[PDB]
This record gives sequence, C-alpha cells and structure tokens, in this order.
Amino acid sequence: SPRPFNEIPSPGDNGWLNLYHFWRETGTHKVHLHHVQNFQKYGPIYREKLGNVESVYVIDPEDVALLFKSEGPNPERFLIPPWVAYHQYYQRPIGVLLKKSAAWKKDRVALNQEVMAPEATKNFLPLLDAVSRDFVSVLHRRIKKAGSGNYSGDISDDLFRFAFESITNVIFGERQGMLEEVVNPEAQRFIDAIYQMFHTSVPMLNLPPDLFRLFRTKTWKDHVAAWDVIFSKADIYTQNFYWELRQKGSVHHDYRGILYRLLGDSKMSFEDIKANVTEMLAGGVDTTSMTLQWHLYEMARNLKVQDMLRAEVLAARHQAQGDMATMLQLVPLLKASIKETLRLHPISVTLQRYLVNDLVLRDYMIPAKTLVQVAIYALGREPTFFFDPENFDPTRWLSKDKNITYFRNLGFGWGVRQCLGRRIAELEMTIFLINMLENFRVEIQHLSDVGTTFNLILMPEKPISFTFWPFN
Amino acid sequence: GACEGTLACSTCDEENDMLDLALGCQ
Ligand code: HEM
Ligand SMILES: CC(C)CCC[C@](C)(O)[C@H]1CC[C@H]2[C@@H]3CC=C4C[C@@H](O)CC[C@]4(C)[C@H]3CC[C@@]21C
Ligand code: FES
Repeated sequence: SPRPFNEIPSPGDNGWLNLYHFWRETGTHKVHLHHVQNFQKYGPIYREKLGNVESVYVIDPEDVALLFKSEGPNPERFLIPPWVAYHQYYQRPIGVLLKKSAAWKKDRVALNQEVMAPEATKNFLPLLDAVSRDFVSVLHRRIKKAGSGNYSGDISDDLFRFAFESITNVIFGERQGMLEEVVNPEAQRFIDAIYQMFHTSVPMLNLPPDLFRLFRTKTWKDHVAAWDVIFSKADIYTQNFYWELRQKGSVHHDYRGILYRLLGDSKMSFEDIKANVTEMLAGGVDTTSMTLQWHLYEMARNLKVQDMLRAEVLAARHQAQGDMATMLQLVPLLKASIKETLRLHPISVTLQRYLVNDLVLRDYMIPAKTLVQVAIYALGREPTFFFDPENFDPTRWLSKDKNITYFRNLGFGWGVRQCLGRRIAELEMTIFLINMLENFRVEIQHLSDVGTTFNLILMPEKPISFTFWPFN
Repeated sequence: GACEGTLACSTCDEENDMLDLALGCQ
C-alpha cells in the first residue's frame, strides 16, 4: 500500500517558518523560482504549508493526468483570500470565479453558450479583427511620425489598451476608442485599476484576512480602492447598455455582442450577468496583453521562427482568398506558437484543484480535500518533460509522437473549469498575430534575456522595447 | 456531457486540443 501523507517531502510543518524562509531566500515576487528550486530539492512531488494553507505540489504530466481524471463535476481551485474578503466585506456580487458547486455550474453553463460555443464564437471574428487592424494602423502612424522608416518603443501600455478594446468590443459590440490618439481617461483609469488590483494582491497572498488589516493595512486599502474602480465602471457600462437597449429596441438580425445575447435570452438573472461581465472585463486585459508581449519577444529572439510564422500566414491569407474564418484553419504553426508562448510564459504560476476523493500519486496517499497544485511554470522549463525547454519551438506541438504533448498544454487550464475566456483569448491572439505578421518585422535592439516577476499574474521582470519595420 | 455541448471539456484545431487531454457533441 502507498506511503502516508506526512512522508511526502517538505521543508517542514511550520507554515509561518516556511513563509519566513520563502520571503527571506526568494521573495514574494519570485514564487515561480521558488517552485523550480523546490522540485530540485525534493524531487517530482512535495508538500508545503505557507501560512495557514498547505498544498501538495506536482510537476509530472503523468501525475497531472491522474489529478484531472479524478476531477468531480464541480471543480474548485484556490481562491485568492484578499479577493474573497473584498467581495464579502463590501457585499459585492460574485461571478463564476468566486462561486462553487451548483451556483458555479449554473453561471458556467449559461456563459459557455455565449463565450465558448462555436456557434457563438464565430461571431467574434470581425469584432476582434477590427481592433487588431486598428492596432496595426497605430504602429504605421508611429512609424511615419518617427521619420526613420521604423518605430522603437515599449508598447506594453498599448497592448493593455488593445486587450481592453478587444474584450469590450465582443462584450458590448461597441468600440471604446482606446486605440485613438486621444483616449478616454476614465477607461484608462479602469485599465490601471485592474493592474493595481493584481499588484496589490501580492503582499497579502499567504495570509488569513485577520492578518491583512494588521500587517498590510496600506496594501489592503489600495487593493479595496482598485476593486472599487473595477466595479463602479463595470456597473456603469452594463447599466448604460441595459437602458440603451430599451431606448433603441431589441429587434436586431446582426450580432450585437455577448451582453446583448445574455440580456436577451439566458437563464441568468441581471445580477449574475453584471457580476460576470465585471469578471470577464477584468480577466481579459492583463492576460492576453502580457501573453502577446511575450510572443512578440520570442519572435524577436528567434528570427527564423518569425520567418516561418510569417510565411505560414501569407500563404494562409492567399489560400483563404482573404477570408479570416478560412485563414484560422490554415495557420497550425501560429496556433502551436501560442501554446509554445504559454508553456514558457504561463499567466498562472500553477493550476490548483481540491481533491474530492483520496488519491494516490507517486505512491503517496493524498487525502480528500487536499489542495493540489500543478507547477505549470516549473513544468515548462523542465528539460525532462520538454526537449531543450529554453528554446522557442512551435513545431514541438505538431509531433505525431503523442507522448511529447501529453498533458503539456495547460496554459488555459483543463476541463469544465478551464479558462472561461479561452476562445476569446485564442481568437484575439491569433488574429492579432496574423495582422502583425502581415505588416511588420519585429526586433529587439540590444537583446537580453528577460526574466519573469510574480505580480499575482506572471509578467516580464523589466520593460521590453521593440523595433518594428514595415514589411513589404 | 459536462460542459453541455459547448466544447469546453472532454467527458463526451480546437477539438484537436481537447482530444489530447482526454468526442460526443461535435
Ligand atoms: C492569454 C490569455 C489568458 C490566459 C493565459 C488565461 C488563463 C486562465 C487560467 C490558467 C485560468 C484557470 C483555469 C483552471 O483553473 O483550470 C483562467 C480562468 C478564468 N479566466 Fe482566463 N486566461 C486568459 C484570458 C482570459 C480572458 C480574455 C477572459 C475574459 C473572458 C478570461 C476569464 C477567465 C475567467 C472568468 C476564469 C475563471 C473561470 C471559472 O472559474 O469558471 N481569461 N484563465
Ligand atoms: C480578476 C478576476 C476577475 C479574473 C482573474 C483571471 C485569472 C488571471 O486567470 C486568475 C483566475 C485564477 C487565478 C489563479 C488562482 C490561484 C493562484 C494560486 C496562487 O498561489 C498564485 C496565483 C494563482 C495562480 C492565480 C493567478 C491568476 C488566475 C489564473
Ligand atoms: S460535452 Fe463538453 S465537450 Fe462535448
């Protein structure tokens, strides 16, 4: 029979002492490197209590497979305690992210019909393509202004604005104008608050809420203010749309966006719809933008791969005779390159599931209700699970050797509670990259290795300044 | 049919990726 839980290797049983050593040796912002180091110390499985929360950490795709196979109908991941506390104390209506069991399932099913299903997502293409085409126009404009036949700059802020325009366009069916020269300052304030919400989450992460206010008073206050901006503005957007819908009529044969559909025909109350709009808006700005920045970075770092991807896109646009829907079926190397970007640069350091039943992993008995985390960042850099892991190689995902990709594509999670925005995200990034590849060559002057920082979501440790050349 | 016919699980290019991490509804 399997060894008991307590035999799983760990730094020890004192959550507070472990937390002390984590902060002193590695730091709150390098949690991803903490995992890498831990697997080097303990082997392919370990357990670690940080503060009051203990998790079993796993890296092997084979163990990942067992975990997700034993998943129940209503999976639970780790809830971020300052987010929970904010919603509870300020009585903020919660969406799919913070719900569980039947209440979660009910929202998820209604939302899948409108954001995941092919019948719905086929409508996103022109809405997303329009925003990407505008982004290209922004860069061409900056090139002309430069007078140099190129443009060099850190475009992270522009990527955030791009991600915002994209998510709002598919939700509201309306352009917010964030790619214009003169921007809406209140919409900019919304974008900034999302980042601030993530950033301020970090100093509170491994603490019960009773300790937040005692030791992180300023951070908690800043965090509360960030969420308040998120909610006040998402509320206004939704409420304005609700009333404008009644002012204009609800007789439309053309596609009007996700919100129109939900308000017009779903099992969701207005309360649930509005809560989920807020979460979709906030979940879609920092995610696709940082991911796309990493993709551009990997293309500049590997010019041969960039050439291959551009050639694939040009051939796809030609064969499809310009049709975007048809193109998206002829660009498998680009799609693989998105998987490759997420393997090296996951947004989420880990995936987590609480066990519903006892489960054996690595001949250790892991009891029901144990939090299990898959160290997705560590997995992506691990040379025993990926050949030459530091190398950006999209063809990796095209192997007929199904062993090479077995439970490796984890950047959007797995199963029924995988990323709700996955289809929006994939479509947005694929279309963005098609437009960029057709229009520009991407380089980085004085290229150097850019590391990663943990700001709740993973992000580049330092700015990346790109150089764009108009492609002929 | 856990996700209920939306291509958001695998209990029953995009289907190709669900197929790896193992349909009915598609
Ligand atoms: C590159 C872009 C993105 C990445 C890498 C990403 C990643 C993730 C991951 C790893 C999870 C957890 C999955 C799991 O537990 O198995 C998640 C959940 C979630 N994501 Fe995303 N995401 C992205 C874009 C988006 C977008 C655009 C939206 C907006 C619709 C969004 C909304 C959500 C929501 C609401 C959840 C919670 C879903 C639930 O609990 O049912 N994401 N995402
Ligand atoms: C702002 C919200 C409405 C939506 C946020 C969507 C995100 C960015 O898509 C969230 C959803 C679940 C989140 C994860 C939940 C739990 C953990 C474990 C923790 O130890 C590190 C953060 C990490 C890995 C989170 C990273 C950010 C994620 C992955
Ligand atoms: S039922 Fe979820 S994928 Fe077919």
